[PDB]
Amino acid sequence: SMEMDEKDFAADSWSLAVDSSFLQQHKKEVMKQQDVIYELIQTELHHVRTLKIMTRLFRTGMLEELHLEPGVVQGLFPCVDELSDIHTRFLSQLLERRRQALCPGSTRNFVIHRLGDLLISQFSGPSAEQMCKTYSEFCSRHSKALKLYKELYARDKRFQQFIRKVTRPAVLKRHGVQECILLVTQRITKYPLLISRILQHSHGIEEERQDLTTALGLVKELLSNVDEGIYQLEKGARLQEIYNR
Amino acid sequence: AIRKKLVIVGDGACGKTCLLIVFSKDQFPEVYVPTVFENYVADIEVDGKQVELALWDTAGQEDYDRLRPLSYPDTDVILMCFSIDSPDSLENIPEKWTPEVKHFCPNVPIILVGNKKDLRNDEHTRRELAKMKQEPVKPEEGRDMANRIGAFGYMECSAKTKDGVREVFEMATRAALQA
Ligand SMILES: N#CCc1nccn1CC(F)(F)F
Repeated sequence: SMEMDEKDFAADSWSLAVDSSFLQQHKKEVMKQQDVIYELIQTELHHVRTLKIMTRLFRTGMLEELHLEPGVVQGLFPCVDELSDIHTRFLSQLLERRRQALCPGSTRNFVIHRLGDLLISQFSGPSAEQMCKTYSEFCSRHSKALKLYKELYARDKRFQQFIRKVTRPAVLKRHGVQECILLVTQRITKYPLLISRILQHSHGIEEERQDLTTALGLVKELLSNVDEGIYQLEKGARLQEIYNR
Repeated sequence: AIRKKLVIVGDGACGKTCLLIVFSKDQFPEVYVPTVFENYVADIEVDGKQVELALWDTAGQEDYDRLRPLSYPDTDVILMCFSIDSPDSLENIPEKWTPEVKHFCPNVPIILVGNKKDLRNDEHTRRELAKMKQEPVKPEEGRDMANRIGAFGYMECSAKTKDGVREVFEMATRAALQA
Protein backbone atom coordinates (compact mmCIF):
# COMPACT_ATOMS: atom_id res chain seq x y z
CA SER A 1 0.00 0.00 0.00
CA MET A 2 1.04 3.67 -0.45
CA GLU A 3 1.99 5.63 2.67
CA MET A 4 -0.88 8.17 2.43
CA ASP A 5 -3.51 5.38 2.61
CA GLU A 6 -1.61 3.31 5.20
CA LYS A 7 -1.47 6.31 7.56
CA ASP A 8 -5.16 7.18 6.88
CA PHE A 9 -6.10 3.61 7.97
CA ALA A 10 -3.42 3.02 10.67
CA ALA A 11 -5.84 3.49 13.60
CA ASP A 12 -7.79 0.51 14.98
CA SER A 13 -11.10 2.39 14.36
CA TRP A 14 -12.69 5.51 12.80
CA SER A 15 -13.20 6.88 16.36
CA LEU A 16 -9.37 6.69 16.91
CA ALA A 17 -8.55 7.95 13.33
CA VAL A 18 -10.47 11.28 13.53
CA ASP A 19 -9.47 14.20 15.81
CA SER A 20 -11.06 13.82 19.29
CA SER A 21 -12.65 17.31 18.88
CA PHE A 22 -14.41 16.09 15.69
CA LEU A 23 -15.46 12.75 17.30
CA GLN A 24 -17.20 14.70 20.10
CA GLN A 25 -19.48 16.39 17.53
CA HIS A 26 -21.30 13.16 16.57
CA LYS A 27 -23.92 11.00 18.16
CA LYS A 28 -23.10 7.45 19.29
CA GLU A 29 -25.11 5.83 16.44
CA VAL A 30 -23.07 7.78 13.81
CA MET A 31 -19.80 6.73 15.49
CA LYS A 32 -20.94 3.05 15.38
CA GLN A 33 -21.86 3.26 11.68
CA GLN A 34 -18.56 5.02 10.77
CA ASP A 35 -16.43 2.50 12.70
CA VAL A 36 -17.87 -0.40 10.58
CA ILE A 37 -17.54 1.52 7.26
CA TYR A 38 -13.90 2.24 8.25
CA GLU A 39 -13.33 -1.53 8.85
CA LEU A 40 -14.79 -2.34 5.38
CA ILE A 41 -12.39 0.17 3.69
CA GLN A 42 -9.37 -0.76 5.86
CA THR A 43 -9.86 -4.50 5.13
CA GLU A 44 -10.35 -3.71 1.40
CA LEU A 45 -7.01 -1.77 1.43
CA HIS A 46 -5.32 -4.84 3.02
CA HIS A 47 -6.98 -7.17 0.43
CA VAL A 48 -5.63 -5.06 -2.45
CA ARG A 49 -2.19 -5.19 -0.73
CA THR A 50 -2.47 -9.05 -0.63
CA LEU A 51 -3.14 -9.03 -4.40
CA LYS A 52 -0.12 -6.68 -4.95
CA ILE A 53 2.14 -9.16 -3.01
CA MET A 54 0.83 -11.94 -5.31
CA THR A 55 1.30 -10.01 -8.60
CA ARG A 56 4.44 -7.97 -7.86
CA LEU A 57 6.48 -9.85 -5.27
CA PHE A 58 5.66 -13.48 -6.14
CA ARG A 59 4.42 -13.76 -9.75
CA THR A 60 6.67 -11.11 -11.32
CA GLY A 61 9.66 -12.19 -9.17
CA MET A 62 9.30 -15.80 -10.41
CA LEU A 63 9.13 -14.58 -14.04
CA GLU A 64 12.18 -12.35 -13.64
CA GLU A 65 14.43 -14.76 -11.53
CA LEU A 66 13.38 -18.43 -12.11
CA HIS A 67 13.30 -20.82 -15.14
CA LEU A 68 9.84 -22.41 -14.60
CA GLU A 69 8.14 -24.43 -17.36
CA PRO A 70 5.39 -22.49 -19.30
CA GLY A 71 1.96 -22.47 -17.61
CA VAL A 72 3.49 -22.95 -14.14
CA VAL A 73 3.34 -19.26 -12.97
CA GLN A 74 -0.27 -18.94 -14.27
CA GLY A 75 -1.08 -22.21 -12.44
CA LEU A 76 0.27 -20.84 -9.13
CA PHE A 77 -1.51 -17.45 -9.48
CA PRO A 78 -4.74 -18.00 -11.47
CA CYS A 79 -6.72 -14.81 -12.35
CA VAL A 80 -4.53 -12.52 -10.21
CA ASP A 81 -4.44 -9.63 -12.71
CA GLU A 82 -8.25 -9.69 -13.11
CA LEU A 83 -8.75 -9.89 -9.29
CA SER A 84 -6.31 -6.95 -8.83
CA ASP A 85 -8.21 -4.83 -11.42
CA ILE A 86 -11.62 -5.59 -9.79
CA HIS A 87 -10.53 -4.72 -6.23
CA THR A 88 -8.18 -1.79 -7.07
CA ARG A 89 -11.14 -0.16 -8.88
CA PHE A 90 -13.53 -0.85 -5.92
CA LEU A 91 -10.94 0.49 -3.39
CA SER A 92 -10.47 3.62 -5.58
CA GLN A 93 -14.24 4.33 -5.35
CA LEU A 94 -14.31 3.78 -1.57
CA LEU A 95 -11.29 6.09 -1.04
CA GLU A 96 -12.78 8.76 -3.33
CA ARG A 97 -16.04 8.74 -1.28
CA ARG A 98 -13.91 9.26 1.89
CA ARG A 99 -11.79 12.01 0.27
CA GLN A 100 -14.86 13.97 -0.91
CA ALA A 101 -16.31 13.76 2.62
CA LEU A 102 -13.20 15.31 4.32
CA CYS A 103 -13.69 18.64 6.11
CA PRO A 104 -11.78 21.50 4.50
CA GLY A 105 -8.47 21.88 6.31
CA SER A 106 -8.41 18.20 7.34
CA THR A 107 -6.90 15.03 5.92
CA ARG A 108 -8.56 12.76 8.58
CA ASN A 109 -12.00 14.09 9.64
CA PHE A 110 -14.92 12.80 7.53
CA VAL A 111 -18.31 11.03 7.72
CA ILE A 112 -19.55 8.77 4.83
CA HIS A 113 -23.38 8.96 4.75
CA ARG A 114 -24.02 7.35 1.27
CA LEU A 115 -22.19 4.02 0.99
CA GLY A 116 -25.22 1.92 -0.14
CA ASP A 117 -25.31 3.29 -3.71
CA LEU A 118 -21.59 2.54 -4.18
CA LEU A 119 -22.13 -1.08 -2.98
CA ILE A 120 -25.19 -1.53 -5.28
CA SER A 121 -23.05 -0.35 -8.24
CA GLN A 122 -20.14 -2.70 -7.31
CA PHE A 123 -22.42 -5.72 -6.87
CA SER A 124 -24.68 -5.29 -9.93
CA GLY A 125 -24.32 -4.99 -13.72
CA PRO A 126 -21.07 -5.75 -15.58
CA SER A 127 -18.85 -5.37 -12.48
CA ALA A 128 -20.88 -8.11 -10.66
CA GLU A 129 -20.72 -10.34 -13.79
CA GLN A 130 -16.90 -9.94 -13.87
CA MET A 131 -16.60 -10.64 -10.08
CA CYS A 132 -18.74 -13.80 -10.55
CA LYS A 133 -16.74 -14.99 -13.59
CA THR A 134 -13.35 -14.31 -11.94
CA TYR A 135 -14.10 -15.84 -8.51
CA SER A 136 -15.83 -18.93 -10.09
CA GLU A 137 -12.57 -19.48 -12.06
CA PHE A 138 -10.14 -18.63 -9.21
CA CYS A 139 -11.91 -20.71 -6.54
CA SER A 140 -12.16 -23.71 -8.94
CA ARG A 141 -8.35 -23.52 -9.46
CA HIS A 142 -7.52 -23.12 -5.71
CA SER A 143 -6.64 -26.81 -4.96
CA LYS A 144 -4.56 -27.08 -8.12
CA ALA A 145 -2.55 -23.93 -7.25
CA LEU A 146 -1.78 -25.22 -3.69
CA LYS A 147 -0.68 -28.61 -5.03
CA LEU A 148 1.57 -27.06 -7.70
CA TYR A 149 3.18 -24.78 -5.06
CA LYS A 150 3.87 -27.70 -2.71
CA GLU A 151 5.47 -29.79 -5.48
CA LEU A 152 7.81 -26.96 -6.62
CA TYR A 153 8.84 -26.02 -3.05
CA ALA A 154 9.77 -29.64 -2.26
CA ARG A 155 11.59 -30.42 -5.55
CA ASP A 156 13.09 -27.19 -7.00
CA LYS A 157 16.05 -25.71 -5.08
CA ARG A 158 16.05 -22.33 -6.84
CA PHE A 159 12.23 -22.04 -6.18
CA GLN A 160 12.62 -22.90 -2.47
CA GLN A 161 15.46 -20.32 -2.15
CA PHE A 162 13.35 -17.63 -3.90
CA ILE A 163 10.33 -18.27 -1.60
CA ARG A 164 12.47 -18.28 1.57
CA LYS A 165 14.16 -15.03 0.40
CA VAL A 166 11.06 -12.96 -0.41
CA THR A 167 9.02 -14.24 2.58
CA ARG A 168 11.81 -13.68 5.15
CA PRO A 169 10.88 -10.05 6.07
CA ALA A 170 8.59 -9.72 9.12
CA VAL A 171 6.00 -7.74 7.07
CA LEU A 172 5.36 -10.95 5.00
CA LYS A 173 4.69 -13.14 8.12
CA ARG A 174 0.97 -13.65 7.30
CA HIS A 175 1.46 -13.60 3.49
CA GLY A 176 3.17 -16.72 2.18
CA VAL A 177 1.86 -18.04 -1.19
CA GLN A 178 -0.77 -20.42 0.22
CA GLU A 179 -1.85 -17.85 2.85
CA CYS A 180 -2.42 -15.22 0.11
CA ILE A 181 -4.55 -17.66 -1.92
CA LEU A 182 -6.86 -18.44 1.06
CA LEU A 183 -7.03 -14.70 2.10
CA VAL A 184 -8.36 -13.95 -1.43
CA THR A 185 -10.84 -16.88 -1.50
CA GLN A 186 -12.16 -15.82 1.94
CA ARG A 187 -12.53 -12.10 1.04
CA ILE A 188 -15.83 -12.45 -0.78
CA THR A 189 -17.57 -14.13 2.18
CA LYS A 190 -16.53 -11.28 4.56
CA TYR A 191 -18.75 -8.74 2.66
CA PRO A 192 -22.19 -9.86 4.00
CA LEU A 193 -21.01 -9.67 7.65
CA LEU A 194 -19.60 -6.14 7.16
CA ILE A 195 -22.63 -4.86 5.17
CA SER A 196 -25.17 -6.30 7.63
CA ARG A 197 -23.38 -4.55 10.54
CA ILE A 198 -23.22 -1.19 8.63
CA LEU A 199 -26.97 -1.62 7.86
CA GLN A 200 -27.70 -2.20 11.61
CA HIS A 201 -26.40 1.34 12.27
CA SER A 202 -27.86 3.03 9.13
CA HIS A 203 -31.55 3.38 10.02
CA GLY A 204 -31.38 7.18 10.47
CA ILE A 205 -31.88 7.85 6.73
CA GLU A 206 -34.52 5.54 5.22
CA GLU A 207 -33.08 5.84 1.67
CA GLU A 208 -29.72 4.60 3.10
CA ARG A 209 -31.31 1.68 4.97
CA GLN A 210 -33.12 0.68 1.72
CA ASP A 211 -29.92 0.98 -0.39
CA LEU A 212 -27.83 -1.18 2.03
CA THR A 213 -30.66 -3.76 2.14
CA THR A 214 -30.54 -3.93 -1.71
CA ALA A 215 -26.69 -4.20 -1.64
CA LEU A 216 -26.76 -7.04 0.96
CA GLY A 217 -29.15 -8.99 -1.27
CA LEU A 218 -26.95 -8.44 -4.35
CA VAL A 219 -23.80 -9.62 -2.49
CA LYS A 220 -25.59 -12.81 -1.31
CA GLU A 221 -26.83 -13.46 -4.92
CA LEU A 222 -23.20 -13.12 -6.18
CA LEU A 223 -21.91 -15.55 -3.48
CA SER A 224 -24.67 -18.08 -4.28
CA ASN A 225 -23.77 -17.92 -8.02
CA VAL A 226 -20.02 -18.31 -7.38
CA ASP A 227 -20.61 -21.22 -4.93
CA GLU A 228 -22.79 -23.04 -7.52
CA GLY A 229 -20.18 -22.48 -10.26
CA ILE A 230 -17.22 -24.11 -8.47
CA TYR A 231 -15.77 -27.57 -9.31
CA GLN A 232 -12.13 -28.22 -8.29
CA LEU A 233 -9.80 -28.79 -11.19
CA GLU A 234 -7.23 -31.53 -10.64
CA LYS A 235 -4.02 -32.07 -12.59
CA GLY A 236 -4.12 -35.55 -14.10
CA ALA A 237 -7.85 -36.19 -13.36
CA ARG A 238 -9.25 -38.22 -16.24
CA LEU A 239 -12.41 -37.43 -18.20
CA GLN A 240 -14.10 -40.54 -16.68
CA GLU A 241 -13.55 -39.09 -13.13
CA ILE A 242 -15.13 -35.82 -14.34
CA TYR A 243 -18.23 -37.13 -16.22
CA ASN A 244 -18.90 -39.56 -13.29
CA ARG A 245 -19.13 -36.58 -10.82
CA ALA B 1 9.84 -22.79 14.87
CA ILE B 2 7.82 -25.17 12.72
CA ARG B 3 4.64 -23.86 11.06
CA LYS B 4 1.19 -25.39 11.86
CA LYS B 5 -2.33 -24.42 10.66
CA LEU B 6 -5.42 -24.08 12.84
CA VAL B 7 -9.00 -23.66 11.56
CA ILE B 8 -12.03 -22.85 13.76
CA VAL B 9 -15.45 -24.17 12.79
CA GLY B 10 -18.90 -23.85 14.31
CA ASP B 11 -22.19 -21.97 13.96
CA GLY B 12 -22.13 -18.16 13.61
CA ALA B 13 -23.46 -17.81 17.19
CA CYS B 14 -20.55 -19.83 18.65
CA GLY B 15 -18.27 -16.75 19.00
CA LYS B 16 -15.40 -18.15 16.87
CA THR B 17 -14.46 -14.76 15.38
CA CYS B 18 -14.28 -13.08 18.80
CA LEU B 19 -12.18 -15.95 20.16
CA LEU B 20 -9.51 -15.55 17.41
CA ILE B 21 -9.51 -11.74 17.88
CA VAL B 22 -9.03 -11.90 21.66
CA PHE B 23 -6.27 -14.49 21.44
CA SER B 24 -4.41 -12.63 18.67
CA LYS B 25 -4.40 -9.29 20.52
CA ASP B 26 -4.16 -10.84 24.10
CA GLN B 27 -7.00 -8.34 24.85
CA PHE B 28 -10.78 -8.00 24.46
CA PRO B 29 -11.10 -4.83 22.31
CA GLU B 30 -11.91 -1.80 24.48
CA VAL B 31 -12.92 0.67 21.73
CA TYR B 32 -14.04 -1.40 18.74
CA VAL B 33 -14.69 -5.12 18.33
CA PRO B 34 -13.89 -6.07 14.71
CA THR B 35 -16.62 -7.62 12.55
CA VAL B 36 -14.16 -9.87 10.69
CA PHE B 37 -10.82 -11.67 11.18
CA GLU B 38 -8.37 -11.92 8.19
CA ASN B 39 -5.60 -14.27 9.44
CA TYR B 40 -2.77 -14.24 11.99
CA VAL B 41 0.40 -16.21 12.72
CA ALA B 42 0.90 -16.59 16.49
CA ASP B 43 4.33 -17.34 18.03
CA ILE B 44 3.59 -19.98 20.67
CA GLU B 45 6.00 -21.93 22.85
CA VAL B 46 4.37 -24.99 24.43
CA ASP B 47 6.19 -27.56 26.54
CA GLY B 48 9.53 -26.16 25.29
CA LYS B 49 8.67 -26.33 21.57
CA GLN B 50 8.39 -23.22 19.40
CA VAL B 51 5.64 -23.15 16.78
CA GLU B 52 4.29 -20.53 14.31
CA LEU B 53 0.50 -21.24 14.44
CA ALA B 54 -1.48 -19.81 11.51
CA LEU B 55 -5.09 -18.99 12.54
CA TRP B 56 -8.12 -19.03 10.21
CA ASP B 57 -11.86 -18.31 10.68
CA THR B 58 -14.71 -19.92 8.66
CA ALA B 59 -17.27 -17.13 9.54
CA GLY B 60 -19.23 -16.08 6.46
CA GLN B 61 -18.75 -19.48 4.74
CA GLU B 62 -21.52 -21.41 6.59
CA ASP B 63 -24.10 -21.14 3.71
CA TYR B 64 -21.60 -21.91 0.85
CA ASP B 65 -20.80 -25.63 0.67
CA ARG B 66 -18.24 -25.36 -2.21
CA LEU B 67 -16.43 -22.25 -0.89
CA ARG B 68 -16.20 -23.42 2.75
CA PRO B 69 -14.03 -26.57 2.16
CA LEU B 70 -11.33 -24.37 0.56
CA SER B 71 -10.41 -23.32 4.13
CA TYR B 72 -9.49 -26.95 5.10
CA PRO B 73 -6.34 -28.05 3.08
CA ASP B 74 -3.31 -28.89 5.21
CA THR B 75 -5.08 -28.12 8.52
CA ASP B 76 -3.12 -29.52 11.55
CA VAL B 77 -5.71 -28.86 14.31
CA ILE B 78 -9.44 -28.03 14.32
CA LEU B 79 -11.17 -26.00 17.02
CA MET B 80 -14.85 -27.04 16.88
CA CYS B 81 -16.81 -24.36 18.67
CA PHE B 82 -20.19 -24.02 20.32
CA SER B 83 -21.57 -21.40 22.74
CA ILE B 84 -22.55 -22.44 26.31
CA ASP B 85 -25.45 -19.91 26.02
CA SER B 86 -26.75 -21.91 22.99
CA PRO B 87 -27.75 -25.60 23.24
CA ASP B 88 -28.77 -25.25 19.53
CA SER B 89 -25.09 -24.58 18.59
CA LEU B 90 -24.10 -27.78 20.49
CA GLU B 91 -26.82 -29.86 18.70
CA ASN B 92 -25.32 -28.92 15.27
CA ILE B 93 -21.89 -30.35 16.18
CA PRO B 94 -22.36 -34.17 15.70
CA GLU B 95 -24.46 -34.33 12.55
CA LYS B 96 -23.30 -31.27 10.55
CA TRP B 97 -19.82 -30.03 11.51
CA THR B 98 -18.24 -33.31 12.65
CA PRO B 99 -18.85 -35.41 9.44
CA GLU B 100 -17.64 -32.43 7.33
CA VAL B 101 -14.38 -32.01 9.28
CA LYS B 102 -13.81 -35.80 9.31
CA HIS B 103 -14.18 -35.94 5.52
CA PHE B 104 -11.95 -32.94 4.58
CA CYS B 105 -9.47 -33.26 7.54
CA PRO B 106 -9.05 -37.03 8.10
CA ASN B 107 -7.02 -37.88 11.21
CA VAL B 108 -6.68 -34.21 12.24
CA PRO B 109 -7.24 -33.72 16.00
CA ILE B 110 -10.44 -31.86 16.95
CA ILE B 111 -10.72 -29.93 20.22
CA LEU B 112 -14.38 -29.26 21.16
CA VAL B 113 -14.50 -25.76 22.76
CA GLY B 114 -17.39 -24.41 24.80
CA ASN B 115 -17.24 -20.61 24.34
CA LYS B 116 -18.95 -17.88 26.45
CA LYS B 117 -18.57 -19.84 29.68
CA ASP B 118 -19.14 -16.54 31.61
CA LEU B 119 -22.86 -16.78 30.52
CA ARG B 120 -23.51 -20.14 32.32
CA ASN B 121 -24.53 -18.25 35.49
CA ASP B 122 -25.88 -15.08 33.80
CA GLU B 123 -29.49 -14.27 34.87
CA HIS B 124 -30.51 -12.70 31.53
CA THR B 125 -29.28 -15.80 29.65
CA ARG B 126 -31.17 -18.22 31.91
CA ARG B 127 -34.40 -16.20 31.55
CA GLU B 128 -34.15 -16.01 27.73
CA LEU B 129 -33.37 -19.75 27.26
CA ALA B 130 -36.19 -20.86 29.66
CA LYS B 131 -38.74 -19.34 27.21
CA MET B 132 -37.65 -22.00 24.63
CA LYS B 133 -37.54 -24.77 27.38
CA GLN B 134 -33.72 -24.56 27.37
CA GLU B 135 -30.83 -23.90 29.83
CA PRO B 136 -27.06 -23.16 29.41
CA VAL B 137 -24.94 -26.15 28.39
CA LYS B 138 -23.68 -28.05 31.44
CA PRO B 139 -19.94 -29.05 31.53
CA GLU B 140 -20.88 -32.83 31.44
CA GLU B 141 -23.00 -32.26 28.31
CA GLY B 142 -19.96 -30.66 26.65
CA ARG B 143 -17.59 -33.47 27.77
CA ASP B 144 -20.07 -36.16 26.59
CA MET B 145 -20.42 -34.54 23.16
CA ALA B 146 -16.60 -34.35 22.85
CA ASN B 147 -16.29 -38.01 23.82
CA ARG B 148 -19.04 -39.07 21.31
CA ILE B 149 -17.54 -37.18 18.32
CA GLY B 150 -14.00 -38.60 18.88
CA ALA B 151 -12.56 -35.24 19.95
CA PHE B 152 -8.92 -35.07 21.16
CA GLY B 153 -10.27 -33.15 24.19
CA TYR B 154 -12.90 -30.80 25.63
CA MET B 155 -12.13 -27.25 26.82
CA GLU B 156 -14.11 -24.17 27.91
CA CYS B 157 -13.26 -20.45 27.68
CA SER B 158 -14.61 -16.90 27.77
CA ALA B 159 -13.45 -14.41 25.10
CA LYS B 160 -15.10 -11.63 27.25
CA THR B 161 -12.95 -12.22 30.38
CA LYS B 162 -10.07 -14.01 28.50
CA ASP B 163 -10.24 -16.94 31.01
CA GLY B 164 -9.19 -20.18 29.37
CA VAL B 165 -8.31 -18.62 26.01
CA ARG B 166 -4.52 -18.99 26.23
CA GLU B 167 -4.94 -22.61 27.42
CA VAL B 168 -7.12 -23.49 24.39
CA PHE B 169 -4.51 -22.28 21.86
CA GLU B 170 -1.53 -23.82 23.76
CA MET B 171 -3.40 -27.20 23.78
CA ALA B 172 -4.29 -26.81 20.06
CA THR B 173 -0.55 -26.33 19.41
CA ARG B 174 0.31 -29.51 21.36
CA ALA B 175 -2.38 -31.43 19.41
CA ALA B 176 -1.00 -30.09 16.10
CA LEU B 177 2.53 -31.35 17.04
CA GLN B 178 1.40 -34.96 17.77
CA ALA B 179 2.09 -37.85 15.32
N1 LIG C 1 -8.99 -30.36 2.57
C1 LIG C 1 -8.70 -31.34 2.11
C2 LIG C 1 -8.33 -32.69 1.51
C3 LIG C 1 -9.58 -33.46 1.10
N2 LIG C 1 -10.48 -33.05 0.22
C4 LIG C 1 -11.42 -33.97 0.15
C5 LIG C 1 -11.08 -34.99 1.01
N3 LIG C 1 -9.93 -34.64 1.57
C6 LIG C 1 -9.19 -35.39 2.57
C7 LIG C 1 -8.17 -36.36 1.98
F1 LIG C 1 -7.26 -35.67 1.22
F2 LIG C 1 -8.80 -37.28 1.20
F3 LIG C 1 -7.50 -37.01 2.98
